[PDB]
Amino acid sequence: DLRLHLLLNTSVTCNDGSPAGYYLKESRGSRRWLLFLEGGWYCFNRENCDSRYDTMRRLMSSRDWPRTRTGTGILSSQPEENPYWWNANMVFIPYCSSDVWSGASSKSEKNEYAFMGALIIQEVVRELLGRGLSGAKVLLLAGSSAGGTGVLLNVDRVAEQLEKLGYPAIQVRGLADSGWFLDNKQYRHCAPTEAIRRGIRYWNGVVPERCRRQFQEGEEWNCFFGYKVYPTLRSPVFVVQWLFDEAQLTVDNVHVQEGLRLYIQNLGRELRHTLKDVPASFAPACLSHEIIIRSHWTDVQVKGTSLPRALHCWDRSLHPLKGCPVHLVDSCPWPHCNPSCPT
Ligand SMILES: O=C(/C=C/C=C/c1ccc2c(c1)OCO2)N1CCCCC1
Ligand SMILES: *[C@@H]1O[C@H](CO)[C@@H](O)[C@H](O)[C@H]1NC(C)=O
Repeated sequence: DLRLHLLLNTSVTCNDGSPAGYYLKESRGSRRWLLFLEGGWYCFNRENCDSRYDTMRRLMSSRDWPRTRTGTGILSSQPEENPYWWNANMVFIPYCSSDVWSGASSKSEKNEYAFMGALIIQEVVRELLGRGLSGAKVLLLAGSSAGGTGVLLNVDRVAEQLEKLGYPAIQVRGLADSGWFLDNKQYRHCAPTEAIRRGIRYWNGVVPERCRRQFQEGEEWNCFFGYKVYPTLRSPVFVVQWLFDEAQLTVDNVHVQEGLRLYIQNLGRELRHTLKDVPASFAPACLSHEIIIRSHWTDVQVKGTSLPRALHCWDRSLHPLKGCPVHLVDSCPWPHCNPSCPT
């Protein structure tokens, strides 16, 4: 089990002003650290954040969090369930800021809610340095769904923070799961581009510096889209993305005749195209919302290679490799054309 620690700097808060936190299981002797960002959509104005507070309060507040959680999938400490990093130090960071991990704004007389996702990540890293992270060789910042987009937004800032604090030997890397979205046309027609544009203003959202300098003021929403922000990043990032992701289809208003068949096939081709120049990637031809912290994450294969194997080959590459591939993108054009897709 992973044990809850609420942040000692109680000014770094969840949406409602309660302290943010992290769950930790230490592994003495290991110099690998895995920090995982939870997902769960977002909210972008007073009215829709008020609704989220009524029926999704654990995503806005720490008041009801449990004292422990069980690590599963890539967060499991059992080699049978996690062939990749079962002996690592494990950290689960709850998503309680509703801002795709981008915010830097406190609750005040002008702000009903605090949006502090970017500061939560920084404060967790700072407090872990005194709990063993100072001795790390690799820090892998991972995350699923909104947490996967959060990895893309924050991995280079973690690297810069550790350099400025005097720890240049820790190698910072990212693993973005299910957070690589397209700003495409909907099948029928608040779209993500508009909702994110409003969210950035409401959250005081921040984006990576090189991407910000390309797109400039008013256009920072572009940096929330993986294919646009990825080429600006300096840290190594492994991208996991279903070709027919259910959250992508939801925002596209897809819930089969010729028009819809062509729409779905074109979506898969577009996603494949955006990954052509991403050297470390795993993209199966499945319709799914399943994520890498699920217990059976080992079961899916692309071209005969599982995700835990691909991640191990990635580790070796950062020391091509015979029989140890890292670029695994399906080419078949319809969901479940890969027989290993989740049931
Ligand atoms: O958190 C999510 C999905 C969140 C999607 C977040 C998101 C959607 C569109 C975007 C974006 C981020 O930036 C670029 O455009 N879940 C979906 C399925 C599993 C439950 C959680
Ligand atoms: C607490 O966090 C806030 C926001 O990141 C920061 O301004 C302040 O310096 C922090 N204080 C300490 C003692 O870490």
